[PDB]
Amino acid sequence: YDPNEKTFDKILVANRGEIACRVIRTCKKMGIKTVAIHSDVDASSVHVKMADEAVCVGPAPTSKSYLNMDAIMEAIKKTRAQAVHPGYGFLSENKEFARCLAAEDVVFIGPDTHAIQAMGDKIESKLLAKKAEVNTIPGFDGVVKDAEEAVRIAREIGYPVMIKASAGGGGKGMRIAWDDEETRDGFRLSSQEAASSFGDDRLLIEKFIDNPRHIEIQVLGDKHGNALWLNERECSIQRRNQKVVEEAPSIFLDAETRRAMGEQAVALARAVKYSSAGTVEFLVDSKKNFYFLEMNTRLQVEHPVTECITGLDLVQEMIRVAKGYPLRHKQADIRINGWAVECRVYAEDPYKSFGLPSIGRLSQYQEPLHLPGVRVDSGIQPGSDISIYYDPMISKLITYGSDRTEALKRMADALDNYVIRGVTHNIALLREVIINSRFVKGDISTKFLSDVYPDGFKGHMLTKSEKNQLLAIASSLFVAFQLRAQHFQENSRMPVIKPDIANWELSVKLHDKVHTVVASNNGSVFSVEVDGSKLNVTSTWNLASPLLSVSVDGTQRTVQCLSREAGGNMSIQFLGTVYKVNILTRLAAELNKFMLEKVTEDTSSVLRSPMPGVVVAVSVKPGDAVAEGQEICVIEAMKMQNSMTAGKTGTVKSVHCQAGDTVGEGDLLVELE
Amino acid sequence: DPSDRLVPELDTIVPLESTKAYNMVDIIHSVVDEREFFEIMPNYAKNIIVGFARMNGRTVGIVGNQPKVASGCLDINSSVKGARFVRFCDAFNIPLITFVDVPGFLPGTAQEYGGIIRHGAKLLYAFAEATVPKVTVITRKAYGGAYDVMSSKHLCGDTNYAWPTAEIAVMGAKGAVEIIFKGHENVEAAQAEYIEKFANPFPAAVRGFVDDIIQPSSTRARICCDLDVLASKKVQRPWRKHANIPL
Amino acid sequence: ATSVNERIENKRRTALLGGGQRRIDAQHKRGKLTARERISLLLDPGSFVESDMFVEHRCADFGMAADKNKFPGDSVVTGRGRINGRLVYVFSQDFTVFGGSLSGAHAQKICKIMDQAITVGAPVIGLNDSGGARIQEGVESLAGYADIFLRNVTASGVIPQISLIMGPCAAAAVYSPALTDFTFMVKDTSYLFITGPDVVKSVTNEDVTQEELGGAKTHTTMSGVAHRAFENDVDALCNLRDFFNYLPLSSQDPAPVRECH
Ligand SMILES: CCC(=O)SCCNC(=O)CCNC(=O)[C@H](O)C(C)(C)COP(=O)(O)OP(=O)(O)OC[C@H]1O[C@@H](n2cnc3c(N)ncnc32)[C@H](O)[C@@H]1OP(=O)(O)O
Ligand SMILES: Nc1ncnc2c1ncn2[C@@H]1O[C@H](COP(=O)(O)OP(=O)(O)OP(=O)(O)O)[C@@H](O)[C@H]1O
Ligand SMILES: [Mg+2]
Repeated sequence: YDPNEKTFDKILVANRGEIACRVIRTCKKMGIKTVAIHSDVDASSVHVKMADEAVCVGPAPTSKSYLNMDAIMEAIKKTRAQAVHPGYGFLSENKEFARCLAAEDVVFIGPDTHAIQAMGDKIESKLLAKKAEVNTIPGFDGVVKDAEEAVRIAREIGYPVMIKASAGGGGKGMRIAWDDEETRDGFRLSSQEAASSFGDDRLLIEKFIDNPRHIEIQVLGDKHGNALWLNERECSIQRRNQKVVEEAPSIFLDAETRRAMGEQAVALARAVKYSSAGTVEFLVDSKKNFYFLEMNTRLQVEHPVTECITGLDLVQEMIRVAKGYPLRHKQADIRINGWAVECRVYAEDPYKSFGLPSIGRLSQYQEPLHLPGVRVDSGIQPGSDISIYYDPMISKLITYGSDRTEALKRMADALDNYVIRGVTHNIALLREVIINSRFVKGDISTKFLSDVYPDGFKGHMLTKSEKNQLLAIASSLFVAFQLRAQHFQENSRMPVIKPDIANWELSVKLHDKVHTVVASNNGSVFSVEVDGSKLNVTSTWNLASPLLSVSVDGTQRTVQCLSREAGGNMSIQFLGTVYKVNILTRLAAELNKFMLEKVTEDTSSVLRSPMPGVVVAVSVKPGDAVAEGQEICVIEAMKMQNSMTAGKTGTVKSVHCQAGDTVGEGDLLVELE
Repeated sequence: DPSDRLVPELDTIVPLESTKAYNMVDIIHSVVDEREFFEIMPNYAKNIIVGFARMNGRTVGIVGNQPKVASGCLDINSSVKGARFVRFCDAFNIPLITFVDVPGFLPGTAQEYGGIIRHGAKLLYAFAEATVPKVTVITRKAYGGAYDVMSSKHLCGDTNYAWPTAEIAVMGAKGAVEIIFKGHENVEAAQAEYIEKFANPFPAAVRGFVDDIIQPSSTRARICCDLDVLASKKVQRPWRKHANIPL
Repeated sequence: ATSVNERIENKRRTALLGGGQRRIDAQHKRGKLTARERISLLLDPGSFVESDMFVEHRCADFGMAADKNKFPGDSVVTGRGRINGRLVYVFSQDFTVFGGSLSGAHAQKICKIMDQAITVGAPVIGLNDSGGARIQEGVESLAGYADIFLRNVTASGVIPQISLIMGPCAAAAVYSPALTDFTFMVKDTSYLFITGPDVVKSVTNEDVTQEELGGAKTHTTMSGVAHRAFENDVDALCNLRDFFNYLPLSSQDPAPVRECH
């Protein structure tokens, strides 16, 4: 960060989200004026406020706002933008975009067009890698065009076969087969889906390495040919072939393999004439054999984690390289300083398909920035709306420490002290992963989510001691609320006689079991008796703060009381997982034994439209059975869409709420059986 | 729960265009202590919201317009739902907080034949007769006589605020244009000049009908301050056995 | 030149004539009297004392400051009088001037009369012939309505309040008659609806005219807003005098006692 060094005066960020905030931060530190593009929806986003000035691009959709090169170029021309940073995604690898920039005067902060087109296509990337005398996955050179050719390739390369659609990415267009019949049917399905997804229709057979470790080498190149490999990183933890948990210092890999992979990456970068920052992904088998897989020609999403170990600012180096300065660092200077771990916080339900993109507006948002060794890359502020047009990103949480154990402990504490209210996040999945025995030991692969959780994510399985602690904390919170309810101010007309109850006898119904708890108070210390076990719970008992810290028998636990009702229901977050309990007094439970269960099947056979409007979406078809509270149709009125549902399991007799129908209020839409 | 807690999530809860609706219960939850709200009649006449909450530990009654249901328009059921709640809050010394976003009264022949005038006058009377502290915040639209009904400053209201998205007017800018400039019959710039000086809270602010144009994130704190100042409010009214409410 | 006296007399003759002879002819052709004729019929002969004859509106927008838009009195005649010897306060809305739309000065005059009535302890009788709220006046007009509203709620149970709708009434000009104790209407000429029929067609899409949407028949048979409907203006005013004979002048006074035979 040398102010004397005269780099570009103005930079335009051609991306949205946390990456825009990152670029704006490093530009403000390094001194460059920054102009930020934004759509109409994100007119109040974080990066707009962070930027010196902003220029709207247009409509909400990404294909029309950030993918519109003409709007980008007119924004550049109007504001006298000197440099541009595309971040990752959108026009990061756009050839015609960079052509227009080189046409007018505009410099591109990134690699040249030749490297972009060389590494864009997978087949030619593999061909160059073969020319680069680097280790590659076993496969047939060329594009498979017929099923017989595919099964023959399966013959020579072995039964483990993977079809990959050329170009594109994001865990799409890849099918795994093990048999010749599997080879051919995967081939025909891949050929069918390539046009729908990518349109290249070019298909590649490759050998599938068993339980690969997805290592990555960050590479920094300048215009003078100096290529540096900045350590490594591991991204084995994936779902839907997408990275979720990301470790900067690889634990499986050792110094010799690190040096070999770095040398190979530098050699290939020199072969491609890559004169910017990028990454090279490698797959390492059990026998420490690494095979090339793709080279990213953009700023990697998980760049920050290695920034914790190297101590370098990658974006600043990219800007300096774009200026033309030679690299100010040598191969010897870079070192592994500590340990760093990253978790990508998404707005998706981890209980369904390991993350289902959700939407909503954040009523509460607090990052755990006060905890030691915590960095939070986020483009989220309280009130931000999670839309369907954008990647459902929330943030990226990074912890650094002396060693792996300290970093994992700091990640656990940060995740426990992280407040998100308004959507469904995957914090529970992250915390449950980081405390797994296999992850701590280091025996991880690309199938960690699948093999560890074959049935899918189910939450934290709490043990007997943890169950006792949870019950004690819940009972103490209940008694604290009851005691706070008695602190009225003095009336002086009808004096209040505070009850002198000494012990509270409660029934707590966690999951399905019912536990008898006896609680007593002696000030700030609650003595709890759960099924024989005796515990002490102490805290400040601040009932209004979102985060409550309680010490139970010495062990310190941070919990959040998400929901509380007068009926006894309490939804409380413990160790990442949200548990539902029902605390009643003993007499209340004894009397509740008489209350009869209300069956909630309902009928809702004749369901009516809420308000008059056009039905945008129909989730049912005649002859299709529905469930209780199952979505029926989404109708817009005053361009406000409401998704009205059914009430009981019943086959649809007829859908009167077809798409485009302007059904009025209280009109028959779907008949149930 | 601190009485000066900020609520930044309200800074953009109101959509900038006037066609989308929003949930005002979200604003109510954001403002009140511990986000705890006891709603009264939550399934009947859902275009108005009434309930009990606490501010700085003191019980408060809350009335608001729901732009989700019927676009926030007032009708018979909502008026009679709000009137008696306001009367009960007044009778037992409970401060009132009002959130105002109402385009007017629901039109139709059924409303006219049901006696919408009497039931609207019920709510107007209920707000006018209140002698307890009253705080009002306008989030967007306040059009026509509805603005008079929903706890105006002119009904002996104590403190009134307006969000930067507020709009106080006799009617919508469009119909006002066709009714004022009917003769000119050329509105291409007339509408532009009308909406540039009247389609904003300035006409109400410069006449002192609202005490301030506050930011949404500073709502709760402001209200708390008022509830600490207006606790000792006392007014005197002419003697009567009882008043003849339009029951 | 002593032009002050001639100015005073010209202002008097302009106020007494409302807003023009042609508009008075149009009003009479509709079958409706003017405000001053209504007051003359309602009150005892030679007992009307008028207040705020020269008050003018302060609006200076949309060409409302021109001399052609300066009518003294401002579409309302307010004052006090006596019925059968008993004091009463009265206001009558003039449909001639800007269609009887209520501006700031209109509200000030009405509130002034109501304040004197609440101070002395005498009833208020109001004849409504307003075409809504003066749009040019802006939010000021709205404010005025609210002021009147408040005083109504303040006067409920203290002094009797009577309303007679003798012409069209729309927008927010409907709440004040509803806040008063008794409401009467005139058949075939008086209307009462929050929203006009054109907007009803625009929004909820049905054909209805003013007569069955806000007419005296509708509001005296199937809505319960009005209490009685009278044949025409003269009959309405005579029956209003007869009815006013019944009520006391304030909640402090006991029930009136007449001579019995
Ligand atoms: C969302 C909130 C809302 O809905 S705001 C509603 C306010 N809009 C209005 O139009 C006020 C309601 N008034 C009316 O609907 C009509 O005037 C009613 C009451 C039906 C009268 O019927 P009608 O006998 O046909 O009137 P008219 O045309 O013969 O009289 C014409 C004179 O009256 C005037 N007038 C009328 N309304 C207004 C008004 N709102 N603001 C200002 N002036 C008004 C006209 O300017 C016209 O003036 P002039 O007396 O001829 O000089
Ligand atoms: N040859 C292979 N052997 C074993 N596993 C493989 C092989 N090719 C792909 N995979 C698996 O598929 C995942 C996706 O790989 P890859 O990086 O090619 O995907 P992508 O969707 O093209 O990525 P990107 O978004 O970076 O373009 C890898 O992380 C790995 O788990
Ligand atoms: Mg990849």
